Amino acid sequence: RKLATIRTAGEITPIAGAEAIECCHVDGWTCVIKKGEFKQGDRGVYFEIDSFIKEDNDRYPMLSKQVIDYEGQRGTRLRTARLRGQLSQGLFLPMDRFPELASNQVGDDVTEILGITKWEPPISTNLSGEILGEFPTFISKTDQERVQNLIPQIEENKGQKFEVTVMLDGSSMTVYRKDDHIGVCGRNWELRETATNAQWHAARRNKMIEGLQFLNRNLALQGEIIGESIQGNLEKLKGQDFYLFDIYDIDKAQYLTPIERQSLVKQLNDNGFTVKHVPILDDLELNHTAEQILAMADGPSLNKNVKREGLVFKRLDGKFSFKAISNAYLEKHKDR
Ligand SMILES: Nc1ncnc2c1ncn2[C@@H]1O[C@H](COP(=O)(O)O)[C@@H](O)[C@H]1O
Ligand SMILES: [Mn+2]
Repeated sequence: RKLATIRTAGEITPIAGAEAIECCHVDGWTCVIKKGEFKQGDRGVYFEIDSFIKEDNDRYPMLSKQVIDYEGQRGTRLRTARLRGQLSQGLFLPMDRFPELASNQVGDDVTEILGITKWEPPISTNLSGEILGEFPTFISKTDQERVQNLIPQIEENKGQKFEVTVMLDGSSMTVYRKDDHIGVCGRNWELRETATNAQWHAARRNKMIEGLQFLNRNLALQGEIIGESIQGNLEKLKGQDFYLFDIYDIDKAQYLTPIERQSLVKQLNDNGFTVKHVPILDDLELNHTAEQILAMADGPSLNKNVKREGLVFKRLDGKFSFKAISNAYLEKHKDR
């Protein structure tokens, strides 16, 4: 959701050597615009990277040349770009190119009204199993808002403390117990156990079904399956494996705090259910701009010889979380 939102032109700074364009700051994003398209304070529809914008030469002539066939529809995937050393992310169009939003307000999500959908990398061949049912409605999914979209929330949380973990580039995976049922899920579906299903294999490998059966509580262990043939196997692992990053308390419909999650992992491991965790870095006391957070995102991954996709920050009360994706990672890996 909110691929296209009405946002406010922030600081507008010139681009040396290029006089037809200039650099516009939209929340935490930097977005290249045609010169004089906006002034600071102007409103416009901002389209985030990963938006897919169906072909339309009169509304989106600036995307005419990057049109591709994507799930049977012709349009443009909005990706990170660096053109003359200037980072550029997203599309920012003045409001008067959208006469049907004339009465909308700043901050409105105009995604459906504009027909924007989301581009996604092809999901891994062996992570597409047999579906057993919907993703359980009593378990939260694992979406993380971007630090770029959280400027006022980054300031209100000044002084709060955050668990910092490495963001692993795999697939979201959930293993849960609710009363007399234990299932294994992908990002969007609960799956059937088969000999080839990867999620089920990684859950049997670390005995985490037996772990939830030992703990006797309604919990969802949420983590990332990574490894061979999963999103290009950044970490160069052999085989595939699950790395926990969250535990959802189903009965209380809230996530466990980081210390609760580490205590629960401790008791699992200690009882012979060794479930690995995404790498944990130093707790961070928040006193930063989004630019500063974004600058932290680059670094070593689980495999400390590769550059990580980014970092995830989870407040110590478990009630506020976000991710910061490394823009170097986005400029190196075009399928992200
Ligand atoms: N350390 C982490 N904490 C939270 N989520 C993570 C972590 N590492 C990887 N992820 C994945 O990153 C996703 C965040 O959104 P996305 O940018 O759509 O991949 C989550 O849904 C998880 O699948
Ligand atoms: Mn991901």
